[PDB]
Amino acid sequence: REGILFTTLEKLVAWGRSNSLWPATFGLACCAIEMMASTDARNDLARFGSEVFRASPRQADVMIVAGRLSKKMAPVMRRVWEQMPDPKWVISMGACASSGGMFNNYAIVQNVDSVVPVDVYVPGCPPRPEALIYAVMQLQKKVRGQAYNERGERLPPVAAWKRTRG
Amino acid sequence: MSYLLTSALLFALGVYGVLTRRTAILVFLSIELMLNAANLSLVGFARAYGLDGQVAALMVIAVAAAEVAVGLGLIVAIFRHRESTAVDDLSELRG
Amino acid sequence: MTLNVGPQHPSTHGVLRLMVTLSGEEVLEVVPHIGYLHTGFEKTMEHRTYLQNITYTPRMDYLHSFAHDLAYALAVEKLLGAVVPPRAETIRVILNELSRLASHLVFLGTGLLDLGALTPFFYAFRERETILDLFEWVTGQRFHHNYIRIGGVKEDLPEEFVPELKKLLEVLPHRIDEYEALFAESPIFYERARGVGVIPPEVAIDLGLTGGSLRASGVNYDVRKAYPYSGYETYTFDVPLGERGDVFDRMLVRIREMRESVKIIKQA
Amino acid sequence: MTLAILAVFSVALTLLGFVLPPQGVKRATLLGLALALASLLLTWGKPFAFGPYAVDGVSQVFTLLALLGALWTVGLVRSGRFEFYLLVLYAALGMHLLASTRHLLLMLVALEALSLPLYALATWRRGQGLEAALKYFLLGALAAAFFLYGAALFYGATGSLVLGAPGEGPLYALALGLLLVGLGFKAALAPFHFWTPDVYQGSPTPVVLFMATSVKAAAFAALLRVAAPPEALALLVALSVVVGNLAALAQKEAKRLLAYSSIAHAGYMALALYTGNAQALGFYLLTYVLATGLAFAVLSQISPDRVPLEALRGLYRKDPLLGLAFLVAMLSLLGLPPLAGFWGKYLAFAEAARAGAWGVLVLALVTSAVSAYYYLGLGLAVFARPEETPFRPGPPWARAAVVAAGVLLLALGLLPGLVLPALAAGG
Amino acid sequence: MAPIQEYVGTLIYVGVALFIGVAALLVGALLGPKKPGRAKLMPYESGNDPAGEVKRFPVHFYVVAMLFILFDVEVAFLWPYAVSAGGLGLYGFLGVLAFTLLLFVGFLYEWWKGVMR
Amino acid sequence: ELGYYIVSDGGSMPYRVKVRAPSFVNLQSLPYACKGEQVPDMVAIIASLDPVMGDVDR
Amino acid sequence: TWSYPVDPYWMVALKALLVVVGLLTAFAFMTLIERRLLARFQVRMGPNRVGPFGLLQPLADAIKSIFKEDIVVAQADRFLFVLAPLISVVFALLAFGLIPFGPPGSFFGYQPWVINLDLGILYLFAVSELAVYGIFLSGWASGSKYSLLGSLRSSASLISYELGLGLALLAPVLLVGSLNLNDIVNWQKEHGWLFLYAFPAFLVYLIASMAEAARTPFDLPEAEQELVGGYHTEYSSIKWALFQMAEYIHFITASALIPTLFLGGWTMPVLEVPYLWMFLKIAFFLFFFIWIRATWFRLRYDQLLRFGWGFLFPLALLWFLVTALVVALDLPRTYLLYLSALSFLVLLGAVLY
Amino acid sequence: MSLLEGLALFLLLLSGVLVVTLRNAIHAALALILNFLVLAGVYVALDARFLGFIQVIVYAGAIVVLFLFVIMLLFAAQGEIGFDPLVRSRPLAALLALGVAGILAAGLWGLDLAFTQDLKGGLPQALGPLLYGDWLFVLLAVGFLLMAATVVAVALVEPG
Ligand code: SF4
Repeated sequence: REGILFTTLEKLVAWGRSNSLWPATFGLACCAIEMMASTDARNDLARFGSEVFRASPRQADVMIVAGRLSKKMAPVMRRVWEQMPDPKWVISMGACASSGGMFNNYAIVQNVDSVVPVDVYVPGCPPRPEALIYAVMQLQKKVRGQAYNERGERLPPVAAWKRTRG
Repeated sequence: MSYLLTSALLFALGVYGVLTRRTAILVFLSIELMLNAANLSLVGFARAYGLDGQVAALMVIAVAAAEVAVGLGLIVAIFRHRESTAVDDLSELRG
Repeated sequence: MTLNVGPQHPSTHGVLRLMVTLSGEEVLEVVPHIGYLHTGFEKTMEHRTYLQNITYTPRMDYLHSFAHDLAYALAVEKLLGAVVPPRAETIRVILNELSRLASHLVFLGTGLLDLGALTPFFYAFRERETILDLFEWVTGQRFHHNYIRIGGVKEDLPEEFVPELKKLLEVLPHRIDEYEALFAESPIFYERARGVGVIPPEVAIDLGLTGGSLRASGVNYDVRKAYPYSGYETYTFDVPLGERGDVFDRMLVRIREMRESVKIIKQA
Repeated sequence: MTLAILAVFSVALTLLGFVLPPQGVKRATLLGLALALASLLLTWGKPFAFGPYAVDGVSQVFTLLALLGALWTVGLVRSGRFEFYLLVLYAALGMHLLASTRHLLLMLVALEALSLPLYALATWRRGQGLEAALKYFLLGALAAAFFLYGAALFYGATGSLVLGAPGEGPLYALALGLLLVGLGFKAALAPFHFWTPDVYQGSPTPVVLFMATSVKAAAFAALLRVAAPPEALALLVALSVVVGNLAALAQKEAKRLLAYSSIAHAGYMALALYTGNAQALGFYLLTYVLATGLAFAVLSQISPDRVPLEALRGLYRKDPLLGLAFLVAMLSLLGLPPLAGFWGKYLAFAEAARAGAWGVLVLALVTSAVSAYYYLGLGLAVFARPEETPFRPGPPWARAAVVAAGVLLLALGLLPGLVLPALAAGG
Repeated sequence: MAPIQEYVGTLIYVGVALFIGVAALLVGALLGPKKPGRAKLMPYESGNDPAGEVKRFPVHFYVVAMLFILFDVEVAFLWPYAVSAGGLGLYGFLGVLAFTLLLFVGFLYEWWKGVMR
Repeated sequence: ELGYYIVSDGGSMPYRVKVRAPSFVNLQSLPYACKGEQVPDMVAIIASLDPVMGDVDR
Repeated sequence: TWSYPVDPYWMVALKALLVVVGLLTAFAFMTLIERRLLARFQVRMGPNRVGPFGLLQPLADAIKSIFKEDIVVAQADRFLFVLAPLISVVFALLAFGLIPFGPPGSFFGYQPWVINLDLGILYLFAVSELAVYGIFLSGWASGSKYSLLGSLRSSASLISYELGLGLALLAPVLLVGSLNLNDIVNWQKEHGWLFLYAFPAFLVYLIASMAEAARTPFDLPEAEQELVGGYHTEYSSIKWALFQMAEYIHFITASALIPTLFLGGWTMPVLEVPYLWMFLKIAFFLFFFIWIRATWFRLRYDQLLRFGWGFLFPLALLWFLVTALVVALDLPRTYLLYLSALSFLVLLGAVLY
Repeated sequence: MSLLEGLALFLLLLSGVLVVTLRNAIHAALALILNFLVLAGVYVALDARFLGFIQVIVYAGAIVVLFLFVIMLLFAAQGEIGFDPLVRSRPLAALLALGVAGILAAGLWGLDLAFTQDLKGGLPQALGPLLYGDWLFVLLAVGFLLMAATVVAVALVEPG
């Protein structure tokens, strides 16, 4: 009960879902400042179903884990993630997050994917905004199911069945 | 005519209301309903006696409102230093 | 009540957990609770080389990156007594001041965003892009830089750097004004800012505030004047100052700084 | 036209008082009241309606009383909260307004108008007086509703909204009752009086002064304009008078006793209504007011807060004059001759006798002896016991006042043929 | 009098709207998968939004509320007057002005007193 | 106020890297700064001081 | 109506039904224009993909809203949760059919409204109380005292402003001697558009309708990029959409009334073009607010409370009173004309220094 | 008429029942509004149209919200022990309810009247002049009552 299981429905609904992406950014790093950049002022995101750019999971289901983080943030983020609605996607934005760039330390959390499952990595710290665009284009066609892995291997149209959803 | 019977019932019900209500605020609510019961009656009779019962009504309303406001004001002033929640939780005047 | 304003909210994006002891309509005191991020750079860098440490320096200042970098650079340079070419030093100030402008752009950008009218941010950002484009040119990096190198920067300027640099200095004065234009009038601006941000100069030092807070309370305290370091000795420019600790004052200071910075560019 | 003055002063002061110091407001307020009061006297025998506002002798008289009582109470105030003057003024106007009408809707509004500020005056934040307040408020609001339905049923029984209506059988018979309850509570007729004892115990003396005067007056004022069943009337009275004095035996609490007494007194006043002799009823209330007014002033001078019986004793030591005054009062309140109380009783009875109502009167008489217990219980207590506990001496204002009052009491005892002449409709 | 038609029409209108309302909610409700609130203790602001050490609130808000009622009554009366306004003459005008003037006095007291902080 | 207090032991890496972080010190002055303030105002009062969390967090 | 059409229960129904869904589609494409007009205003490209011009993006959005969890959280009660948006939308929807759309009997000869009553003003005024009911209720429903407190602010404030709107509507009833829209319109048909007659009442009304929920005092706390409204952020999916929807429906409703009032909707002695003239007035004010909305700030309700209450409402009734004096003695209405015009002129002159 | 008419009065009464049943405050309060909807409707239905609206605006529109705001201000309730849960008093209350209607009922089985003073029904139009003259006193009284009320209310709450 989510818009699937007839030819029609699944493409329909999936187009709906795919094109309405509402980003909730989880700044805690330099990413954010590039993210405000990423919003406006050169390029738009409103043409990708985004007026949502702001802090409520009550407004979004696209999780952008944006920035290098610490131990103290893991349960927090976890919980924030939990307080989203049922279908939800996890972007792991940038190197700082994705595998912990140039820090090997107790303080930090390396490999953000630990805390929550991921579907999209987008390396580079900083990356270019545009890379993120490319990434969400990916994520678009990914949730559309018109994607694979680099071994031709298919995957679910959500991030949210890799570990438990709620 | 029916309505005017109804009006008396609505008053009666209201009395039962007032008497049941353990918390005060809800008492006060019950009363308000009674006040309108009257006014309904009044409206029927206005059709009879020519709409002076309209003007009446208007006045009634205003007074009622007035009497509400101030009473609630009082309720406030009572429980802005209290956690009690019904009238007979204050009792020392009884003898 | 003690209200708990948690991290990442709303778009203020300090890790901020804040225990606001309220009167239920006022703030009494805030016990700020922080430290929910941390790395321990200071530790890590003893486990990397000096060269390597230059990686770390802009990685703790989203704003003026190059300043951290410079400050660290200087320290090293002093230590082994190394000198820097004059041209190098020229470049270094240029980047620095360019980075200051950047910082200010972001400061006011966020200021608007944080609260008050949202929009002008985007214009300030347009300019920021211009700045970024300048950085992109010379360092191949949007921000974070390593162009500065020990003994001076590591390679020559682009020629392309000269046109564009002039260009943006042309546009900016006017632009700056127009941002300023939003603030000083708007009597609502007044009614949101003037009264608040209070703190005596005396207490600013006791609790430790630094320029553009201290100088936001108009107390002259440019470390570039007081402990004048390279080139700035021989550059004219003045101190921009407020005269009281409030938001209101801060905001205007910054605008003036930018103009000073621009003259320094011009000088450079 | 006196009314004119009232409204004006009230309104004007409202804002004025903000700038003025509270002492300047005490000065102001005193003047206003007095000024209105004067003009009232000075307009005696000028019968002037404007609309539902319809001044007669009766109106004049009863509002005379009301202002009087309030003048007294206003005297006493020695706490800096400016409101305890301000509100009183207002309220007074409201009762003036109450009296001079026969148009029901105004009457309704008017009843509420006087009762509202009274609630507020019930609070100097003395915790009991808030408990009191609440109960009272709620009960009041109940009586309102009755009174309102009654009025609706009056419009029901006839298109009239003004008394001097033509009347009918059953429904009107009902209707008059539904008004009489409301009025009853305000006049504290049994069994609608109960709160008045409790509230008095809780409440500060001065407050009570005003209430115990004005409200009763007012209630009766309007009651007179209404025409009521004598059997119903008789019931009410009986219960009122009986329960009152019996419960008055129980006491330890002076004020609460006095409440019970004035229920008996209320019953006694309620006799008059068979005839509706407002010379008589005028007379009565004047007399009652004086004594009670007097009594509470003194009581305040003791303490403005809960008083035991013992506190009363030895009063002649404390001050002789006051002791005598208070004595006279108690006797008048007994209704004893050659005090005016005798006449008040007599008169009531005379109208009763015109109605030929025997049983009622008999009962009345029985309980009128009863009352003397506690009256001597206080009045004599003055003279005995060499002990006393801290008390204060007050202003010369009030002291003199009281002594004036006590002389005026026994004066009208001796010269009732003064007032009766101009209680025809004043003069 | 007035035509009964539009009042009838009112009932109609209300019936339409409410239906479409109800329709919308059941669409929304019936669609979507449902999972437990296994990890739901709060829904906004990790670090836990404050409540339950609050139960008191400024009376400020009360003041406003109370005020408003009184003035709504004010307006009420001025409607008959507005309608029949001309033709009530000066005698009209003076009555109304008085009334108004009373409520303007109301404002001025609580304002100069200003216990609404 | 920016500065680095750097102890090197003469290794290839320093033996101490102290960073003077101004904003961090500036934040100490916050309970002070925000005495007796009004509730919608308090947001701005934080913002006006400029937090870069790197200073703080380190 | 005592001189005006009637139509079948069925035709009534049809018009209603249409008008409801019309306003759905309205809201949709309104968002589009708002987004795009915003972008442009702040010199930016916008929705242009998935269109052309982002046309189909609202569809996507709506579809997004559905197929989701839509749950009540513990510490709330189910019924209240459901009701609380519901109410607001019903009563937001309701009140627009009152207002016309053109000249009488001319919606293909059929009446250009869905209801028309005889009591214009009252209805409007009446509906104005009921939205705020929805609001605070939601607050309470949510069971965070955080949400609640916001809603209390909100409502309080709103309600404050609500009253000034009351004081506004007496004034035109004077002039026409009536309160039904049609006649009011028609009054302007002879004499001319009503803001001429009473510029400060136009003015004060205007700014009071600002004070409606409309994202344009633009703090409340509003929700979207500030401390939030409590009618949101404790909500989910479609229900959330509803709230947002409502705010906009208000916005436009208000934007319609202002034409209704000060102009005729379609009166214009120059030409009669029914529908066109409606939109043009709409459009004007619409943009007008949005331009303010953009370029002007979030306003502490503290300030606001001080502002409206103490200055704005007293001056409005004051203006009324004056007009009432004139009207009571039934003097040349020219005599107001001069003054109205002048007061504006004064208060306009006041701007510059 | 008496089918739907009957219903509406039933509903009205029904609303009454709820408000005297519930001890879920909100639900209670809310019901009373639903009450006022019906009641208003019937006003209009009985040609008291102006009155219909004023009922709506004030009595419902203003008042109950004010009620709720207090119950919010001081938190809701539900707790059914007084010091005396007076459970014995429930039927006895209900007794009194029967009487008080009963007596009116007797009177009204014999009541007879028409309803035929019809003019324009409740419309402020014809009522204004009358109000402005005859009821004028009442008006001015009213105005004073309210103003005094304001003063009272204020004085009640704050220290000062
Ligand atoms: S990847 Fe780079 S830009 Fe992103 S948070 Fe890490 S250091 Fe910052």
